[PDB]
Amino acid sequence: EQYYGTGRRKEAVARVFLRPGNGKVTVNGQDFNEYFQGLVRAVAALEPLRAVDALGHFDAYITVRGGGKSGQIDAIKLGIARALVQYNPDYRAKLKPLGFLTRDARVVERKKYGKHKARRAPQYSKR
Amino acid sequence: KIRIKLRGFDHKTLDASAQKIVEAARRSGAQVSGPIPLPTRVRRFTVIRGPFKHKDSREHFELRTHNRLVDIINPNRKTIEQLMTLDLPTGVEIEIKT
Amino acid sequence: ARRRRAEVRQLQPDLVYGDVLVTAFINKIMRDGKKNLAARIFYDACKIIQEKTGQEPLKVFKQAVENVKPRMEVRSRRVGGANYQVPMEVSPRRQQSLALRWLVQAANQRPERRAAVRIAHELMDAAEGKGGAVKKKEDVERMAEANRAYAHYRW
Amino acid sequence: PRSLKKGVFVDDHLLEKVLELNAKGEKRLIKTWSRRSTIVPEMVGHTIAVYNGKQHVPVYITENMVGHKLGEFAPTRTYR
Amino acid sequence: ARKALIEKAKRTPKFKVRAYTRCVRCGRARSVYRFFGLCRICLRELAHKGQLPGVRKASW
Amino acid sequence: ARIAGVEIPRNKRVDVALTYIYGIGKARAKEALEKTGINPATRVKDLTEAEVVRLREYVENTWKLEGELRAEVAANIKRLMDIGCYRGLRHRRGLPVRGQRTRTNARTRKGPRKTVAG
Amino acid sequence: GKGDRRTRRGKIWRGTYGKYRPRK
RNA sequence: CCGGGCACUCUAACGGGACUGCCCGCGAAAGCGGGAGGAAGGAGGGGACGACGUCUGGUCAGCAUGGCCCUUACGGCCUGGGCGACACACGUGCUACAAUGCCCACUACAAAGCGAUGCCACCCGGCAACGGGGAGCUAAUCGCAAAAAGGUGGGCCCAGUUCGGAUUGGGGUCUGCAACCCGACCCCAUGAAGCCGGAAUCGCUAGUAAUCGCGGAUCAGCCAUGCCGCGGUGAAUACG
Ligand SMILES: [Mg+2]
Ligand SMILES: [Mg+2]
Ligand SMILES: [Mg+2]
Ligand SMILES: [Mg+2]
Ligand SMILES: [Mg+2]
Ligand SMILES: [Mg+2]
Ligand SMILES: [Mg+2]
Ligand SMILES: [Mg+2]
Ligand SMILES: [Mg+2]
Ligand SMILES: [Mg+2]
Ligand SMILES: [Mg+2]
Ligand SMILES: [Mg+2]
Ligand SMILES: [Mg+2]
Ligand SMILES: [Mg+2]
Ligand SMILES: [Mg+2]
Ligand SMILES: [Mg+2]
Ligand SMILES: [Mg+2]
Ligand SMILES: [Mg+2]
Ligand SMILES: [Mg+2]
Ligand SMILES: [Mg+2]
Ligand SMILES: [Mg+2]
Ligand SMILES: [Mg+2]
Ligand SMILES: [Mg+2]
Ligand SMILES: [Mg+2]
Ligand SMILES: [Mg+2]
Ligand SMILES: [Mg+2]
Ligand SMILES: [Mg+2]
Ligand SMILES: [Mg+2]
Ligand SMILES: [Mg+2]
Ligand SMILES: [Mg+2]
Ligand SMILES: [Mg+2]
Ligand SMILES: [Mg+2]
Ligand SMILES: [Mg+2]
Ligand SMILES: [Mg+2]
Ligand SMILES: [Mg+2]
Ligand SMILES: [Mg+2]
Ligand SMILES: [Zn+2]
Repeated sequence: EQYYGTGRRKEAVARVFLRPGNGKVTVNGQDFNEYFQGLVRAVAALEPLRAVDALGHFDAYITVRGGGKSGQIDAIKLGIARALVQYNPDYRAKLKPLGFLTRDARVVERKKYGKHKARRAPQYSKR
Repeated sequence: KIRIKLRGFDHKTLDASAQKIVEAARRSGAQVSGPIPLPTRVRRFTVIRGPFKHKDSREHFELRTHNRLVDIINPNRKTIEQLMTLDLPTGVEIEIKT
Repeated sequence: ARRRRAEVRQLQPDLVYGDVLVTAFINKIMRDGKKNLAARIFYDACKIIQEKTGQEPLKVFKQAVENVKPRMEVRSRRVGGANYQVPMEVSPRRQQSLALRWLVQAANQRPERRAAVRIAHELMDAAEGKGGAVKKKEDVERMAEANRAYAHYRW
Repeated sequence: PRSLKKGVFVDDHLLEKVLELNAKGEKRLIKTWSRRSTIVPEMVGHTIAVYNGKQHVPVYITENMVGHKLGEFAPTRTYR
Repeated sequence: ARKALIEKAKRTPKFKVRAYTRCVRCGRARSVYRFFGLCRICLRELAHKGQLPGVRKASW
Repeated sequence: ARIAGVEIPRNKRVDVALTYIYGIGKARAKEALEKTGINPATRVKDLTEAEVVRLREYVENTWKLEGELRAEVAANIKRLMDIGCYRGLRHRRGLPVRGQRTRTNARTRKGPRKTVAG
Repeated sequence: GKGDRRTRRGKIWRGTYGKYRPRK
């Protein structure tokens, strides 16, 4: 009836509710392409479905909040891959070589005193 | 409507103060809402490490105020019975609104 | 890299062509971390190359990149006082970065007003054996085979 | 670009001093340490010694200079 | 600093704008945090000592 | 097309072309194009003379302009120069006026560098 | 750029408001 | 938004989780190479943490302090001025020289903090800074608030310009006893240099550099482009 996964990337979450249907995707009460589409990378979020040829099987209702839109796209990608395995756990063996079910642990590195932005060192003269 | 606002710099003091309050109100009142945790207000102070510069050596400290909510629903007496003065914790601080 | 071999970064396959060389070329177009703008340049430049020419932009992009790959180049090496320009082969990895960097640099030296126009026109001229990038390549292979007298300092 | 917006500020030190000098006719030089104050029409024709921080400098006050402050005419720095 | 310069405490300042912070412990003039009423140097000495409740070492 | 005292912008958008007048910036041209009811986007060459005369009418005597302005400004200097004003002193020696620092970076007001020995 | 105060971006760079950058 | 619920996001307290534990190969061992499983692997990423000592390093001007000097004065009060001087020189930065750009309208996605006479929704006046009125909030409930780059639409068409925002004239707002020296802010007009910088030299190895905004400490105000934090987008390259 319905399948779900959380998905997270770089201070951003996107609840993915997968439901069998025509193949139309809703995000925050808007079309998938009324939220994105001006952003080239947008189609990456749906790469889990293309790997298993699940395009036309499911609809998707998504709630994304937090971060910026590009991390929102990666967070969708994970939530879509997570729900996709809860549907069929045999989809792990196919989804895993691509790494769609891997969380991306890279987050903004904290600024450090004595530098300018956490690595960039103030420039000096010596003379 | 009985709001109980717990605040303190030590998170162990609040939980030691909140859990004691539910154990008194659960013997009398309805199913209490529970020790719901509110977000922390974190004041930071960055300070240059020595006197008389070495500007680029600062160490900073933080002081955190943790918050909790209680919300006993329909308490009448045997709730307020154990609730007059029985609490141990010192650094805790409690407010009540109706 | 003093300790290790400094493994190569593996880039994401392209969203459109599924090719990693595209993304790598897109990244050289990017400035100040605006990858969305840099992609729209390249892809709108693929419309230009595919309309003004009845060919497939993917194959022209590769055929252009190939003609800018240098087979040799010169480096310096300190020997007995002042150093020397020493000719030696180019790693297949370095032929990647040099050809790509040159194409982007050449195209922005171009007269054309808009960016995607310059990319497409450069790629076309480069794939035909002319244009600014192939000059930097034919001029480098001229350094070698000129300093060919120092082919014994190979290192 | 200069702004006091209303109640154009003048110190009470010389204000009561200058308006009383008018009832008795124009007086001679005047001691002033308050350059905070502006200039008002009823000063024109007098002379006022403003302070530099070091010295008292006589300032003939004229029609054209009503809008300004004392000390605009008593400069502080000494260069060349 | 100077004892006579701790006239801030007695302010009656004759103008509100002449009130300044004046770290209480060491009599510091310059850098006085307003929440502890202490200077940055006194603040650091009292923090390490443990006489400021709830003030830990910041780390993240 | 002559709008102010002799002033001929041409071939560009009218609003941007009025900027070529002395006492007119973007703010005043956008205002004249408004109160005279003229499309700002039209090329100067395409301007109706009936609109051109309406523009001249407004602009010429609404604000003081090219010749008078320069004179008024210049007379507004002499005035605070002929009085002993401090502001007028800084105008005499050719130094910044708004209370900037001169120990460095006076270059725009100070006639770029003239170096000495050390 | 960010230096022109009577441009919008030069207003947000100074954190101010006015004719060239209203509030609402 | 109400009814209602805690599943989810989240908030903030306790735990689980990774150990070269498992497979192959090498090895005497410690370990190294590779593979599966796993959110994560060989120190997963970032902090706090800096040994015996060195430089007679820095600070008696934060504080403490030995000794030496001053005591109608080196002390004390005040008003005013100075710490802002300018023929020059260096350091550190900001804003730029533009079309991968600028401007205008419309529209979308953050994290971290601050606020009781303070943050100030909202309404009226004002082109505006701001003023009047006034709601809410002892604040996951109200407010600062708008994130900006971004996206869609339009304008500019390679020009000292619709680039650039110095300088200067003029009008005004606010703080403050008081803006002359010497404040920030708004509006009009002015619209300089600068068309990617000689010798030389600086930073960074991955959410890094680059770029984009946001907040805070001190503070009535502010010369903060500084400092300390926050998140958005997000590279190149390392043979050796
Ligand atoms: Mg950043
Ligand atoms: Mg962090
Ligand atoms: Mg520094
Ligand atoms: Mg410092
Ligand atoms: Mg250190
Ligand atoms: Mg030598
Ligand atoms: Mg040599
Ligand atoms: Mg040489
Ligand atoms: Mg040589
Ligand atoms: Mg002392
Ligand atoms: Mg003060
Ligand atoms: Mg004391
Ligand atoms: Mg501009
Ligand atoms: Mg680690
Ligand atoms: Mg560690
Ligand atoms: Mg660790
Ligand atoms: Mg010494
Ligand atoms: Mg020492
Ligand atoms: Mg002490
Ligand atoms: Mg100084
Ligand atoms: Mg001199
Ligand atoms: Mg001299
Ligand atoms: Mg609002
Ligand atoms: Mg209005
Ligand atoms: Mg709440
Ligand atoms: Mg709420
Ligand atoms: Mg609450
Ligand atoms: Mg556009
Ligand atoms: Mg020039
Ligand atoms: Mg211009
Ligand atoms: Mg140009
Ligand atoms: Mg390193
Ligand atoms: Mg402030
Ligand atoms: Mg200044
Ligand atoms: Mg600031
Ligand atoms: Mg700021
Ligand atoms: Zn102190």
